[PDB]
Amino acid sequence: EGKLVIWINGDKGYNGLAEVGKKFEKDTGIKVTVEHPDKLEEKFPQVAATGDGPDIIFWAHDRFGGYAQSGLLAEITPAAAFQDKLYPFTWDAVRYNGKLIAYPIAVEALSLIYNKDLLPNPPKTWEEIPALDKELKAKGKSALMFNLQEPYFTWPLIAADGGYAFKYAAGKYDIKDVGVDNAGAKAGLTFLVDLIKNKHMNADTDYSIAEAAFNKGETAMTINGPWAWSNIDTSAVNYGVTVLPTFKGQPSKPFVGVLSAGINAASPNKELAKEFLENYLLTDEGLEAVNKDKPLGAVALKSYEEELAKDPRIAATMENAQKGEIMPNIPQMSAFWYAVRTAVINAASGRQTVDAALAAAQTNAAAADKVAVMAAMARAALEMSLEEAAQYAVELGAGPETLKRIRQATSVREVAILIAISWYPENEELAKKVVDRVLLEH
Repeated sequence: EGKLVIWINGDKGYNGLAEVGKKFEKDTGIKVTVEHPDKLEEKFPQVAATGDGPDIIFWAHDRFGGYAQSGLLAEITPAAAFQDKLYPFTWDAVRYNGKLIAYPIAVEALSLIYNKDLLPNPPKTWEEIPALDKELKAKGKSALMFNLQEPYFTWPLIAADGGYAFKYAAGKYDIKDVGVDNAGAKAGLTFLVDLIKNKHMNADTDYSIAEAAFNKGETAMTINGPWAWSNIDTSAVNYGVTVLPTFKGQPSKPFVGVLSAGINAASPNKELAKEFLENYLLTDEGLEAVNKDKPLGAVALKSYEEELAKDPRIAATMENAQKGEIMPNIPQMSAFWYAVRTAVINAASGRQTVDAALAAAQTNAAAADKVAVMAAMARAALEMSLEEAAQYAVELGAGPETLKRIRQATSVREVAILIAISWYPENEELAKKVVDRVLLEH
C-alpha cells in the first residue's frame, strides 16, 4: 500500500524502467518494483482484482479493451496540458467506452523496408511496382515480398482507398459499420490479386519466406515492422525504411499498435501510479532511460519523439502510424481477423473473386456476435453423438418445430445448423458457413 509494482513484458526495456523507478524513489521514498513474468497478459486479469496484482501494467493497447471491459483499469484523468504533450491520435488508442483507461507510451506500425544497394529510390506508389518488378527480374531479383498469409500485412493496401474494420467516431466503435466490402477495399484487394496474377508476387509467400528473401538480398523490398529490424541488422543488407507506397494517390493505412500503461483499478497506489507515469516516465528522461535499455521505436511523447525521429527509420514508423488505422480494441475484431484472412487468402489463390470474398467477410464481421454464439454452439455440438446433440437442442430451449426437424436429422452437422438457424433464422447460409468452418478446424 506504499509501493509500486510494475509489470512489463520481457522483450521491453524493463531495466531502464527500473532505473526510472530508482530515480522515482530517490525523489519520493516510494520503492518501485519492475517485474517481467511470463504470460503476464494472461496472468493480469486473473490476479488484478485480488491481492498480489501489479499497480501498473504495460501492454499493447488492444488487450486493454478486454481489461477495461471487465473493470480492471482505473479511469485516468490527465490535465489538458498534459494530454497535449502526446500526439492526439495516441490517446484514441487508450479510449474504451468513452473513457481513458491508460497512458500511451510507444507507437508501432508497418513500414516499407528496402535494400539501398538494389533500390536506392523506392517507389512512392503501388502502381509503379509492376514495372519495377519487371526491371529487377531481368537481374535475377524481385521487387517486393511480404507476408500474404496474414491480413495484418495486406491490410495497408486494402484499406488505402477507403477500407476499414469498424467505424471509429466520438471515441467509440460502431460494431455494425464495417468497411470490408466498400469500393476502396475492393480496389485494394483487386490490385493485390492482380500483382499475383501477373507473377509479381506468389500467393504462397508467408513471413519466413519474405524475411529470408529480403535478408539474403533476393528481393528489393519487404513490408515489416520494427520487431524485424534486428534480423536485418545482422544480415549485411544496407537497408532503409520509409513511408509505404500510395494507392490511387492515398496513403496505405497500416494498423497501429500503441504500447500503453494502465493503472490497476484495485491498486491502493492509484495516485502514486498517476504521479510516477505523468511526472517521471512520460518525460524525455524517463522514456530515454527505457529506450537505451531496449528501443521503444516511435514514441507518443511529442518532445521525445522529435528527438528520436532524427533516425529516418523511426520517422517512417511514426509517419505510417499517423497515416494508418488504430487497431480497434473491441472483441468483435476476432470475427474481423478470421473473416478478412479467409477472404484475401481465397482471393489471392483464385478460389473466390474479390467481390465474393469481401462480401462474405463483410457479412461475417458485421455479424461478429451471432457468429461467436453459433460457433461456440457448433464447437460443443460437433463433439457429441447424434442422440446427445438432440438432447443438447432440448437443453438449449429449442422449440417443438426445430425439435421435430432435429429428430429427423441424420448427422450432428445438420443438428448444429438447425440449432444455429433456430436462433438466427434470417442468416441460414451464414450458419452453414460457420458450422462448416468449425468442422474444418475439427
